[PDB]
Amino acid sequence: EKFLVIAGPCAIESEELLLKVGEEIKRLSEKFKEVEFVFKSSFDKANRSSIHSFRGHGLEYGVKALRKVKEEFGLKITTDIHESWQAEPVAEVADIIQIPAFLCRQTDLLLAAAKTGRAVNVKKGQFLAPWDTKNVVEKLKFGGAKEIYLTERGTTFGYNNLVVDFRSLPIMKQWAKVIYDATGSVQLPGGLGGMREFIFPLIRAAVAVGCDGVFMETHPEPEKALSDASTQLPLSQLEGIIEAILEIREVASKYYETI
Amino acid sequence: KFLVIAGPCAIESEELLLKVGEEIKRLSEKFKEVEFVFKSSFDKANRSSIHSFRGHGLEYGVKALRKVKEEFGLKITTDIHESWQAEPVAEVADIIQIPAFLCRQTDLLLAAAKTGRAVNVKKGQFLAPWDTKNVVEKLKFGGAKEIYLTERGTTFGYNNLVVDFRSLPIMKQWAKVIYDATGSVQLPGGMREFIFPLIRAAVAVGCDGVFMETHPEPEKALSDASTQLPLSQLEGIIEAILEIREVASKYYET
Amino acid sequence: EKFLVIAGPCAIESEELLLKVGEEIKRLSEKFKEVEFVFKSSFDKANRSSIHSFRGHGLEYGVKALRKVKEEFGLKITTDIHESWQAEPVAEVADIIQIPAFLCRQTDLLLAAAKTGRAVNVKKGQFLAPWDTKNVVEKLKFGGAKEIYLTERGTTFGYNNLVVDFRSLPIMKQWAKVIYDATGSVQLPGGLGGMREFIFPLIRAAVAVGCDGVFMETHPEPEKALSDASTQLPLSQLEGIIEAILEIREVASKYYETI
Amino acid sequence: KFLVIAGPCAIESEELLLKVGEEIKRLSEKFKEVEFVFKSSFDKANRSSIHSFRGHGLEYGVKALRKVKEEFGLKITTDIHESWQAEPVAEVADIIQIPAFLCRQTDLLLAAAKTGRAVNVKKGQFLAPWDTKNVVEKLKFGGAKEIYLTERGTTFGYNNLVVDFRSLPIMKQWAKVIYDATGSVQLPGGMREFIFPLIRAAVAVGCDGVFMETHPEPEKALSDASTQLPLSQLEGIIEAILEIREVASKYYET
Repeated sequence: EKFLVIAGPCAIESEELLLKVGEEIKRLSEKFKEVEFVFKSSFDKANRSSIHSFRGHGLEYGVKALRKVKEEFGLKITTDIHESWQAEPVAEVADIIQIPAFLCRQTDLLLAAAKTGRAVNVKKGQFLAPWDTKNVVEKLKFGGAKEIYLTERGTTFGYNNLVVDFRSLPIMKQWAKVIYDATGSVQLPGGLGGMREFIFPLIRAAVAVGCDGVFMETHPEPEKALSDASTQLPLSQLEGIIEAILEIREVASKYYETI
Repeated sequence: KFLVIAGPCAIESEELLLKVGEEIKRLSEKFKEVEFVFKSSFDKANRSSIHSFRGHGLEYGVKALRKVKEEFGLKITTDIHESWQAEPVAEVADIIQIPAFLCRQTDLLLAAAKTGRAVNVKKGQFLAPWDTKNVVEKLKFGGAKEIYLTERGTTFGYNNLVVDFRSLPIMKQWAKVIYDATGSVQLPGGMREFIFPLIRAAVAVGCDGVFMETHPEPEKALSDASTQLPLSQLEGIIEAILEIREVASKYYET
Repeated sequence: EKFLVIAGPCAIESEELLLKVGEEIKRLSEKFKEVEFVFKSSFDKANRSSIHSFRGHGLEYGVKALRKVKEEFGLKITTDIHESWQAEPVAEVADIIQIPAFLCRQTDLLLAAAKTGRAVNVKKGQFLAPWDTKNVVEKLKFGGAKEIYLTERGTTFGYNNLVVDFRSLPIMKQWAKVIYDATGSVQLPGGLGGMREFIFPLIRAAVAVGCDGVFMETHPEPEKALSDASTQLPLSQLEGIIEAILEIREVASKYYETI
Repeated sequence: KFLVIAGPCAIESEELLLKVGEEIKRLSEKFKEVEFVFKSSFDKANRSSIHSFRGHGLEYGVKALRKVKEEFGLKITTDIHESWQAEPVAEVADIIQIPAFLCRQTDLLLAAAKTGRAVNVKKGQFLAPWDTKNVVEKLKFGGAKEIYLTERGTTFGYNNLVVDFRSLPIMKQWAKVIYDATGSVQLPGGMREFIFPLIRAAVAVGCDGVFMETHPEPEKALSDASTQLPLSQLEGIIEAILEIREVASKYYET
């Protein structure tokens, strides 16, 4: 099956930022034809730790910017929703509606996304056990969702630290396609946080174990990003990472267990 | 004064709310030292299963809660799940409760603060004690003056919550702290036998109040049936924690 | 039942240190007649993180120093063993043989302690669940132990941090007398560690929940201690702490659940 | 060269050791690129239950292991539990293994190092990756030149271990790293279905070798019966990790 790569800047800092990242993602989509690329960016960071942190430029501006990326590069789109009313307007441009980690249990939000007819990708809550995502998928199917993804992004391990229990990949694969969030899994919640040095090794682990796609927030200059500055992957490094995981996936694939 | 927030997990009917409210009223008269706040949810918006009980709706719930406040003169608290609900709920709720999974949702917190009511945030199972400082800051920015942080356990491996009591003195630096005695012993995705021992610990350590979901017949509850405290055991636990608090309070750190 | 208070300097830094702490413990034993005091100190710190840290002055010197405390003040004694051969010599002076946390599963060590006829106190391993101490008690009884204690000293919570799950107290009480380690429970393993500011609040929690005794490492000047300098309680504060827990125990006692 | 440490958890008999050793020898001939080390314990000194199988003693175990090395020319490794055992075990053991619970016992580590043999320390379930630096330092101080650190999972809530793969690159800073594929999936006080997926992850991340307890009939094993890999599946897993390593090694960080 075509490998999925969801990538883009964490937040829609500006329409210019999106087009710049979109251009590179488009270039990579032309090279890696065996990969299905989906451009990602949030119109709002609704769960920042501090009230003083950057949130965004609003839904309207965000949807408009994402539409430009889709029209200019012909790339599929994904963004996250935070409250039920946002599903409808967002569904106008988003091919995949993303459900934030902390909201993976909010029934109305999941139902709102499912009835749009769009694909739905749920970030697995840091408090959730792998086997408990079965009911999350059940809610989505109940709501009309036909294309469902579950994204592994770490589990609470002590304070301000997340661990990736790779046993979750084959467990969740029992009821949905699985995506591995390479940048969210190395963040240190309320750290100041994150450790970029572990992004690559863990993504290699993900593809060796076996998943249906990877999720990576990428920015031209992570050091200057307005959100997740400690975990976003430098755009210049995206190509090499993708080539590497495709190579590891190929050699490991014959050993992937059947569900 | 010491705060005691109690009531059935969900508003299964205003009939249930009236039976529990009657008991809460009686204790309210017996323990004048304590401030009682009646609690119940008009919607269980985060059930694991799509087939579980959610409730009878916001309107039916506000009506029922309104009846309790009018029939017993008790303060009220209920939780909201999306920003638009803050305004209508603030009509009856003296304290607006923010669910644990939603403790980081800026708009929900701001919407609760805008109502001018007191706000009680359930500390997420994913949050470290010191990270609640920012939660308080958001509420203050939104105009909230009476802010509470409720300890309800922290993720400890899978399907288990542990109570790190170091959180009580840490959170007290920026807000009044409440201890959720029934939620802290639940096993996500609980053990009633640990409710009393841990609530005794909470008052020995020092808190500003306790939170307890209570039902006449927990086993018959439509939500949190495994952790809700039988209504008949409430008086005994309250008298017990008041006695322990009386003695231990001498040592609560400044 | 008489409340147990096990206290003393973490390590036998010198015979002079022991006698100084012993004098104060003796004074407190005369005041708090309802308490059973047991003087504690290790002749060897066999599990230090660094090879350069203080270990001790040997078993011989240690036993001799402890014997002096017992002869001079008439106080019961306890110290820990690290290998089976140490049980016999140590049993000559120790009323209670302590089993280190990391060694709570070492069958031969537990058996060696049990056959001495002395009481045995096992520090619960940071990796052990409360219900798994049932087999630890079974091993000790199998080995001849008639007086057994289980000591709560925290559980691994993420890296370099320990949490105290107070549910362990009533669980372990099902098969043995329970002791709460007030100083070990606030240490940050490999922290540099520990947080002395939490010693008092947590010990209050312990007695409110209900335990059979408390364990506290105390030193005249913790800041200058050769081991556990970040968690040992200043000797001057011991009296107040004991009075406080006795008061809280009394008021909470009528509510202690029956096993 | 890449290291593969494998053998039955316990020396249930030298008869068992010979059957497994025969298979390990065959793979040794098939995979010349890999260095095989036969492993088995002469004593399970940390069983949860006093009524569980421990073994036939040190002497019987050393004898059995001695037979494997002589009959197959395979290197040997076994674990010690108390300092006095280092010397007698060093007679046959090329690598002395230190149990996870005992990774902080200074005298045991020093005794292992004094023998002049290589030392492999199982990382305690209570240890953070960076704290193994001090473990290595103790061994170096004791005269050890060939030092290995084995990842075998970390305490995650109760009766569960999680493998934090960030540990591999962190520990590689001061020692050769081995991944225990069978111990990492056990549930203290396991799931065989996760052995292969996680070992694939280990080689994709990058390690210096793998550790696997294997038995002809795991279900009939006297120890770790729930995690031991069936002997017949060993060749397939080895070929698989060698292929993955061949491709992924290009990306192992310096």
